Amino acid sequence: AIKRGTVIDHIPAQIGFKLLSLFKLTETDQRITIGLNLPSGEMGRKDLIKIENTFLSEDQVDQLALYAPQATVNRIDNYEVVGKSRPSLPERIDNVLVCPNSNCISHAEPVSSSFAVRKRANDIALKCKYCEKEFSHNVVLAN
Amino acid sequence: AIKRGTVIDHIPAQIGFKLLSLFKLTETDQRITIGLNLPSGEMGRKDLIKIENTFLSEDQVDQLALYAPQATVNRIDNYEVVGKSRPSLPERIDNVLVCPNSNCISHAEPVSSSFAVRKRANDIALKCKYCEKEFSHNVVLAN
Amino acid sequence: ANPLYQKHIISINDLSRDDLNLVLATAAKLKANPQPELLKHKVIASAFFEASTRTRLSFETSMHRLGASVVGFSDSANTSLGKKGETLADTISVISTYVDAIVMRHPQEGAARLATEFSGNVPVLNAGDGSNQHPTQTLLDLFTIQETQGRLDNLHVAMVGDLKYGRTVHSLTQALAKFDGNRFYFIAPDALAMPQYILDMLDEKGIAWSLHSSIEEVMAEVDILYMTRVQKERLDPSEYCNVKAQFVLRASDLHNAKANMKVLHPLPRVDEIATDVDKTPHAWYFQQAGNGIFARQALLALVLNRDLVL
Amino acid sequence: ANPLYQKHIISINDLSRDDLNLVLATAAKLKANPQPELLKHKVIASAFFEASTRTRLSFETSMHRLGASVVGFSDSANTSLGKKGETLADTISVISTYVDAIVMRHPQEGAARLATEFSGNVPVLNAGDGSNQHPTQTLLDLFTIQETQGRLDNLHVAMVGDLKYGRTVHSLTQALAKFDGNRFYFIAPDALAMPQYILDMLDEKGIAWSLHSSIEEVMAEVDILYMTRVQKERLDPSEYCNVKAQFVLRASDLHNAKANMKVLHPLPRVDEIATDVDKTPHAWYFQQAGNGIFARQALLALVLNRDLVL
Amino acid sequence: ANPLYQKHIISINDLSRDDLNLVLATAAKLKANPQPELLKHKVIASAFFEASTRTRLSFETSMHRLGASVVGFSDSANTSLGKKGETLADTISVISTYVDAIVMRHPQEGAARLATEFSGNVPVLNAGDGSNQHPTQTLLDLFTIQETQGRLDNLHVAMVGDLKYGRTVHSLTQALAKFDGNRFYFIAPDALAMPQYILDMLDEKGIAWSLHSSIEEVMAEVDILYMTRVQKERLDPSEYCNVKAQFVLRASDLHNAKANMKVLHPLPRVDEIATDVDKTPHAWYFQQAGNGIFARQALLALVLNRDLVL
Ligand SMILES: [Zn+2]
Ligand SMILES: [Zn+2]
Repeated sequence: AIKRGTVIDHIPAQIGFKLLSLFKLTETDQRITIGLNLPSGEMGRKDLIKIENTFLSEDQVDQLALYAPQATVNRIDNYEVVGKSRPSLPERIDNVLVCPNSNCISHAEPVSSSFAVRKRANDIALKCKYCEKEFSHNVVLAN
Repeated sequence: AIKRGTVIDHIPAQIGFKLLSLFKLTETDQRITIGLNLPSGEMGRKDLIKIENTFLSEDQVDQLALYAPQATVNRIDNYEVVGKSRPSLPERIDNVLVCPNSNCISHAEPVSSSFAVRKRANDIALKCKYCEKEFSHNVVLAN
Repeated sequence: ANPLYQKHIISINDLSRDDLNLVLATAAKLKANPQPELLKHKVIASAFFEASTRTRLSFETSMHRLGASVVGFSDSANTSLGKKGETLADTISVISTYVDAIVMRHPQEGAARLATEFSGNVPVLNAGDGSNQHPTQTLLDLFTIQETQGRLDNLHVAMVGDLKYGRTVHSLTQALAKFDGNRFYFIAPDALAMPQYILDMLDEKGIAWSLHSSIEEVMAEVDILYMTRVQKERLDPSEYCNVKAQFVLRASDLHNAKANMKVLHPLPRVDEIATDVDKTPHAWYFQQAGNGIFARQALLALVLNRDLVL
Repeated sequence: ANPLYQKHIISINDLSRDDLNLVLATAAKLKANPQPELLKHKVIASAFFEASTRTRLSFETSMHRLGASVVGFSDSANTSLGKKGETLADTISVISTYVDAIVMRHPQEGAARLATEFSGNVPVLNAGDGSNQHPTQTLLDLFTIQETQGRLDNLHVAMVGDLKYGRTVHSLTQALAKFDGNRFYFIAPDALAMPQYILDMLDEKGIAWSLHSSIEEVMAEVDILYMTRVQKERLDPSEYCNVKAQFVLRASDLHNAKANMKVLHPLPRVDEIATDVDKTPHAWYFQQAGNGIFARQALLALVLNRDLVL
Repeated sequence: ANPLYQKHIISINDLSRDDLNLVLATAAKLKANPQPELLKHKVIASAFFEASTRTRLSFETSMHRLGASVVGFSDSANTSLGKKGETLADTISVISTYVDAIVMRHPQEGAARLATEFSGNVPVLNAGDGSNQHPTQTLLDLFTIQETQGRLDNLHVAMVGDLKYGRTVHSLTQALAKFDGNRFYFIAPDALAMPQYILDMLDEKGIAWSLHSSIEEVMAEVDILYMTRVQKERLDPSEYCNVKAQFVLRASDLHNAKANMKVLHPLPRVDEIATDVDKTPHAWYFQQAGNGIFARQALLALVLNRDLVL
């Protein structure tokens, strides 16, 4: 609850700090409020972020379906939630992740990473544009 | 405010996130609350951290002296501040940092990092307990 | 302008059934009637950053058969990249200003793909990128399979050996699974099992496959027995138990093979096929190899010549 | 019979302005109108006793474009000279009885010169002799410079990096100083300073040059920023401090460049040019590289064909 | 129980002026009046992970001259840390259940401090840990200055060579700075400058120190000329230029030296001291070395024997 901005609710425990680091969120002059380990009737234990006078992209909001799937992004204007988006999985993710295949060409060369995203039984599959191998998103680390 | 715990007030903007990473503070099931870029009990902009059911030894608080010397730490019990302490320069910093010297015995072996802290002109110097070299606090990265 | 004119050939997964068929057709047409001045005034790069005999020699040979010239290198040891430490991109940023198409094989997965991003309007033909893909092997594999079997659909194909690191079988399984009603048998040590990504693909396409642990289990069901070499030089330390072959095909093992069945092998073989199989009417790997000439001639004609060869 | 017919191309210092101009002219003429059967029935040696990618591949490519054949070797490891210990002279005493011209690069300064003394009526084209000369690089350098700048005279050229061992800049400074009113800026560690012999030459020709210690000092004055790689493999022990680059060009450093200025680099680059320069309108090294084809085609046509190509 | 009984001897920086004097005083007593069996029934570890001649040999000789037994290794090559990659920790943890004291040299800085953390009530004597400290070299140095200038206060002391990686000059400066009004001359290549921490400490104690580019500026007013060796095996790539001795003392250089001044060197020396210095009256490096026996007997006696010597 604030004048205008974004509230990301229902982030899972231990993810909140991550997203802070990830999207260089803390790198503004804006007011940010962060609760870690809040009780949550909804899920179980939850994290929660509020950035004032700041909004999320669309993909940035979907590139969020990876870690915070059942998260809810509220667009807030004049103290009233005027929007309620949800992260849906993108087709792909570029620049941000790193291929777990140590022999992938991506490591050595002047190229941004890139993976294909398809929902699997228990997880999310990531297929690298280059070495064409597929990994669980759990396996894949970030950079 | 919280019932029982510690409250770190008067952290200079942009340090809050640093302290949250460097000391692995969100690595807990305990309920934490954080505000980035706030107007101050004193100054103009200010960061702030509250962590439930958690306390800092006078040494833990001194550790802050290198990143937020003006910070104030309030010990909270029953919603009341029962204690109020301030960071003074410590003798040492154990565990947190890694010695910049690549040939230090501290890397391969099973021991914790450790430096002596002293003020050296307009800067703090760190001398590794092991290799005995000296570095400016600015160069010595965290784990 | 034929569908494949100026296309990179990086990965089977990027090619339609129509495309494969088109290569095979174009192929036999040229084996029927050589066209020896087709790629006259073309200079092609034969850029092998890792060892090859069949793949390279067949390619350069095909280039000549079509009347093109070849510049290249057979290892990276005596390039700027080996001795002076140059990126692949930079390397592909200059050569691509020299030649009309780049045939290249590289030790890392994804290298041919990367080259396309720096190669400009110059096509790249992937001659093998790490343990990933091997489009041109597959093209000949297909050709050989049509040659000896009559069709590319409704076959019982067994693949045996290192299925994890064998780029050969990755490309071939993807290719075959673009045709109707093929069925697979995979015979591999658990450590070199066919990767989950090929399997998931078979499943989505609703294609029958099963694992086995001996050749005999499936012998009598098989139309094509595709043997593979263990990729010693691509292994990880925790896999050195698997260096020696796990399945050795002998002539005695061919007692119950259907009459039509051919034994293939992309080659080279260590011992996964004993030399006493060479003489049987089932051995077809050398014949298979010789088919690399027509597959590759085809591919080159298609990619660098606008209009189909009649 | 054109002035360059049957001439060894060993060293810029042995060539007139008229000569350079003549290569550049002959060049563009063939880029305009290819002449693909010009050197038909010619066999050329591509004799690389040390690693090359651009220099070699461009040369062999050019030979093909003009319709000649190529025999050669890409390192000395598998010759008689490497394994059997043979002199260069003996080596050049036999090959010269085989081919119609010898393109060669060697690790020792003076090697191409030495070859002419044993090569008979066969021309030698120096593709790089130790840290000495690089006539053909210079020819393309020139071409690239005319291409992008309009002239070869009255230019502000900066050369940066290893100036002591860089054969590239030795030949290029000698070439440019045969044209009117060019001015040089040399940016090098003191240990790899441009050698006294190039300087003494500039002075006798009354040519303005000066040392600097940063790129910025001169940035805004420069028409051509010619970056060079540190010749790691040519260093002496007392110079190993200089292995890493001393001047790293970034895109941010191009704030104040005159609009016309191009960044050149004979390549390969280590880090003396960060990859973020590639995208700017000042980067012209890959384009530069591609120009090796027309410079070398030209040179070959000129040396092995009596009468000028129209 | 004297102040050094059972104490770790790791860094000069953790020792008092009285500590040092205690050792020297003891040294004399033992030299004048030996005590062949003062350390009977003791077994000592001589653990040298990096190479050693003087430091290991002198030390083991001390142990025998006092009646103790030695076990160890001169090379971490044949240990279970050398062929089986044991942690230096585990290594100390087991050795310290075998012996009454450990003398160790190690390539990593801080190795000795770390061992104290794993040896329990078994003392550890640093025999050199990478580029950090060399305590027992400082003690024989001190004994040697003492015996040749008759004091440790108010000396003009020059240090030449590699001061950055010189564990020898790190300990000796910290020890001399513990006495009064000693003045220092640091002569060395910029890249191998005496470390900031040593300078800060001198400053803090208000001790006069100054830099110089040659030996002749200071030669007239020096009492101890202390030459060192460029520590090539500890150099960084960017420093490999400095391998060669930059200051070479030779007998003619000693012409206007003081009658009393001695040339010292921890040894070994490369070329930094020409052999013509060897016969001059100023040469004292070999005497220096021989003095190690006394300082090391002394040190060993105090650490291992409860009651002061007589
Ligand atoms: Zn990858
Ligand atoms: Zn350290």
